[PDB]
Amino acid sequence: MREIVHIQAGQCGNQIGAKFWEVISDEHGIDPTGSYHGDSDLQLERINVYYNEAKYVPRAILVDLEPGTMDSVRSGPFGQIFRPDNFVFGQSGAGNNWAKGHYTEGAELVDSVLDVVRKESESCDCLQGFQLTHSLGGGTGSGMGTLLISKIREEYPDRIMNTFSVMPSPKVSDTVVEPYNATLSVHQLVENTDETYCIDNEALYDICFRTLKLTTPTYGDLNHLVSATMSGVTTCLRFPGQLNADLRKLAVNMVPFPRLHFFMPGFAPLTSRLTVPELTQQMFDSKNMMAACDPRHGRYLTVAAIFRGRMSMKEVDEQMLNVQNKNSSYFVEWIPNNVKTAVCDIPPRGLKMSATFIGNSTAIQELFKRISEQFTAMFRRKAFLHWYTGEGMDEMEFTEAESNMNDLVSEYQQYQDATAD
Amino acid sequence: DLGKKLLEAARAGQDDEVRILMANGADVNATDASGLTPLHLAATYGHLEIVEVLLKHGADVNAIDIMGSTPLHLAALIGHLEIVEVLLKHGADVNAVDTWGDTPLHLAAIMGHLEIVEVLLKHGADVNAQDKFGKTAFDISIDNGNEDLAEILQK
Amino acid sequence: MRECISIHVGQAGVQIGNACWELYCLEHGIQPDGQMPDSFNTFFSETGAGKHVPRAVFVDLEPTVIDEVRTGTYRQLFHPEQLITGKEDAANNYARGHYTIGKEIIDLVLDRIRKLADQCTGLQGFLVFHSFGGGTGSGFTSLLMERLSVDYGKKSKLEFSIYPAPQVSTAVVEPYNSILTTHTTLEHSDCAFMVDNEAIYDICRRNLDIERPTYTNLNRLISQIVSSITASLRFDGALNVDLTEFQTNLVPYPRIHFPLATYAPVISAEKAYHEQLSVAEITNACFEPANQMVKCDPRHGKYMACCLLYRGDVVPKDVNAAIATIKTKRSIQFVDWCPTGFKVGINYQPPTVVPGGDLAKVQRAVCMLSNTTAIAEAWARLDHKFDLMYAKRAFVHWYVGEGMEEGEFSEAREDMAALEKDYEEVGV
Ligand SMILES: Nc1nc2c(ncn2[C@@H]2O[C@H](COP(=O)(O)OP(=O)(O)OP(=O)(O)O)[C@@H](O)[C@H]2O)c(=O)[nH]1
Ligand SMILES: Nc1nc2c(ncn2[C@@H]2O[C@H](COP(=O)(O)OP(=O)(O)O)[C@@H](O)[C@H]2O)c(=O)[nH]1
Ligand SMILES: [Mg+2]
Repeated sequence: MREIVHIQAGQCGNQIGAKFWEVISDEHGIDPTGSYHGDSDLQLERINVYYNEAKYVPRAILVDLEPGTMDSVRSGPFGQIFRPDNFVFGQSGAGNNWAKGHYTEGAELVDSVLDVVRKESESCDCLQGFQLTHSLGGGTGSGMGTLLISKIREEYPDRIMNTFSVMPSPKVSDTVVEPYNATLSVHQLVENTDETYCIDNEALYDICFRTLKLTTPTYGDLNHLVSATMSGVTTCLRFPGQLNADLRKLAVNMVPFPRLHFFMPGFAPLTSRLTVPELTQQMFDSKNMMAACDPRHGRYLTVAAIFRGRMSMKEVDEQMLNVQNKNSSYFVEWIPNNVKTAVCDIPPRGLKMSATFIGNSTAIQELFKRISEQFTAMFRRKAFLHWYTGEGMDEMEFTEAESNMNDLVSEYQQYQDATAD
Repeated sequence: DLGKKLLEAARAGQDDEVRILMANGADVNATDASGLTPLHLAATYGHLEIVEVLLKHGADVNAIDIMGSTPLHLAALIGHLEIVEVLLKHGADVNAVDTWGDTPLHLAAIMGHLEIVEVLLKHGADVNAQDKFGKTAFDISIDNGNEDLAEILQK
Repeated sequence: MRECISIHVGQAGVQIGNACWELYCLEHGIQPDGQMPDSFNTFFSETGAGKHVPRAVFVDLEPTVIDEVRTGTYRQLFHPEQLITGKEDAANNYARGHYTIGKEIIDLVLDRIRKLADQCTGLQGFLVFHSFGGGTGSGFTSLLMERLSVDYGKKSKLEFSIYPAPQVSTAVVEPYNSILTTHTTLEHSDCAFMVDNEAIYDICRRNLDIERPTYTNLNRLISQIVSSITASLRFDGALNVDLTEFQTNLVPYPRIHFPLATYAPVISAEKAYHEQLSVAEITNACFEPANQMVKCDPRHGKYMACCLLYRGDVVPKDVNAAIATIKTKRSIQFVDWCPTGFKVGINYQPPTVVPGGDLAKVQRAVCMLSNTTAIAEAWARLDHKFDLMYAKRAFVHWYVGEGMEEGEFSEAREDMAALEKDYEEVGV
């Protein structure tokens, strides 16, 4: 289990993807030309996980139906680090239409993308699997991203499929077709991914506005929270360790039921562009969650907590046992020892102390119900269905997508009310 | 049939075709198979100038389709603020109730159209109106954790 | 000779193996390259050039742990072909270890074991080191044990098995792996020494004053106990002279083959001038729960066998007097069908401590091996965690998708339920 192949699709996928590469490159001492200029041996030990050694080159494929995003990424600080042949771009975008992404424009580009994936996978010694960054609210990332997921799963069934999926909110974009796009996508994520990090624009906006007191949050403000989260949740894959060291061991510890693989990430401290008990309480606080759900409204099936920086392990162990013993009623009693803790010595950029939380909580049903209520409000009035049905799609796909997401909500509620007895 | 052509021109935002069709006797209150009128379609698709033209020439501002949707429900659902305002200026029933028990306030609340919610409340939207599941717009805001909306709904 | 082959499976098995061979080398005067300026021939072959090579195999489904053996202090001790690695591990999944990943290296492992077995004139059998919790330690061990039973029908197989503790666990599914491996290995193992990581952790904290024990700390303590158990095999002892005699002395019936190990004295290396404990004192320490390798309460259970393995400056008459005192203690009850007695082994060499270790050198030490019904409490704890998850079928999909049928969970659990009844029937 060594190489991960990263795919970034659509505007959001590429923007959060570019930030992910900038952040982990600085952590691993890789400069914008691929040269290593760090001063720690731990930085290079597991560099093969995300980088090909040419000089280090990201094992990243950049996809979009809109060419403008090629230039945007290339113009960025680490833009020239990516392999030029790994940029697979179309001419006519998807216009926020899932059907254009999944069936028409996206279907025409998908084979050129799979050719590049194949080339990157055949060069891997022991391919762990795939990491996809995308939004669910648009057309490319959602429609073409889920098409790519389906085609990769059929060609690489033995590999782990992991996504960083950004959920739409009226607070950030407010284009009323986003609930359709997102519902049609969750349908695909439930069946074809092993693990999904739910990055909710509702939560990112609320953190920026209410906690960080940013009057008008930008995508840069939201993406600062996303990049800190992506760095945090991939620490165990990128540095030596014994807990959740690869995608499969992470899945086996975090996923008790195959469809309930949507994680609520959290991070402390929250900052705009700290002791061990503070890190521990903030990590578990609703205000620090990247999914707009209150964990105290459900129960934790499983949890992974990653602490970063120089700190007392006996203090981390005491504070972690304290939260479970104090708040016993929020962790399912029928999954014994369901909270696992890691500590990485290397801290993130600009901080001495940090903590990342990955929860598989039944409270994530609040996110799915919010999307479902918006989907249903729109679908009941059949608003703009023609835009989808005229792009190689059927109306029954809407009813099946609605039904699959409400069954997902029902499954979470089943385990929230379950008792050991 | 000019009725079908007017319905399509109102939906497509074809201002000059709406004008020519009306000049040839097109029924301003024509209905499609589901009971939607040119005003419902212009309101749904955000065509403010066509909304105004239809209302100046006898369009029923409170017409209902088969599901009980009025143009105001659809402008509130889609989030067309200026259209909501024109419709209310022309006598739109702020508390019209569709077949799901929804009022324009419920739809603007669900979709997070906060400015529209404020206008509807200013024009007398019923905070006690319950949908078929017993939920008011305030219940929707509490149940979905929308704190900005819950504050707005409480003024 | 009367050779014994040691097999180390998965991270825990390999790392404990490293600590054991390190200690054996020091006990026998062997250097890390196999040279020395014999009784230990049971455990080491001798090449034409005077090199003493462990009769040992190390196997892991990923290379990280075995790569450290290949580049560390003992890089030249082992036969390089007896350090075997795959690329992709079992992901804490018994099914991957036993079925989908393990089946890719099993033939190589058996062919490499055969090469060691062909250098033996009178192979006694195998000592197998592994965790219960890991995918490899659980699944690959059970696959290997099944294959060794077919390929070496008359050879004894002894296990050193690491029982999981939440303080150092890396997987939620370790109770599943534990029960699955216990079910599938039970018929193929003649005697198994369980080591509860929580018991070892507590000893390190309470006796060695180590606030946060590492695997290196736990493993050097475990190796001291393993050495006490295997010393008879390596020093031509009068008790437990061969693998068959472990079964005769400790296992009255094939299934209840889990003896409890208790070891004393464990003293911190910072206490270099501690007053030495007598034979009576260290023997009394064998009935104190704090010194047990498995957390359980022998005072509530019944004994089916008991053997005392002494090391160092130990006079037989002092052992006999200490045993007579022990025999007049209300808390030691033997089953009515076994001779109510204690077998004795004495090895006169001073107990050895490793440079880099946490233990003080002592003049005399003892390891008691007792087959007590109290160890059933360790099975009951594992079975309870298994039942909580299995009732909701939590994590079962990971196993069914890796070459295992769902029916194997309930078959393994009912065999554990039959094991709990076996203990309850032997002593009440
Ligand atoms: N005492 C001790 N326990 C260990 C050691 N390494 C791991 N463990 C324990 O073994 C269990 C985990 O199994 P491992 O041996 O690491 O796993 P594995 O056999 O390599 O299997 P996979 O990695 O799943 O392929 C847990 O209960 C750990 O606490 C060690 O060196 N010493
Ligand atoms: N957090 C975040 N959300 C974004 C970003 N760019 C777009 N989005 C969201 O993504 C959705 C629109 O999809 P987008 O990626 O632009 O369309 P695509 O190019 O067709 O995949 C909406 O929910 C936007 O709010 C970004 O940089 N960060
Ligand atoms: Mg391992």
